[PDB]
Amino acid sequence: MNKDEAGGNWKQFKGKVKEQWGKLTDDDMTIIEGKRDQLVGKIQERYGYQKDQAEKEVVDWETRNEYRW
Repeated sequence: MNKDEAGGNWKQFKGKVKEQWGKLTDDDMTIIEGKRDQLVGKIQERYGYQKDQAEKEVVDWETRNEYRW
């Protein structure tokens, strides 16, 4: 499946991530959008976590939603 549009449904995950994490801002959000890697980076940027911890939270939140593609 091709990458879905970042319009409308994006407002959902923008909010969703900002509930689960929250440290990330709307600018951080738009860089992520649906990239697993980008969220990993953002977690390591906004909080300053390690890759281990960042992907730990990413995978968890991922499986909760899974609307990544």
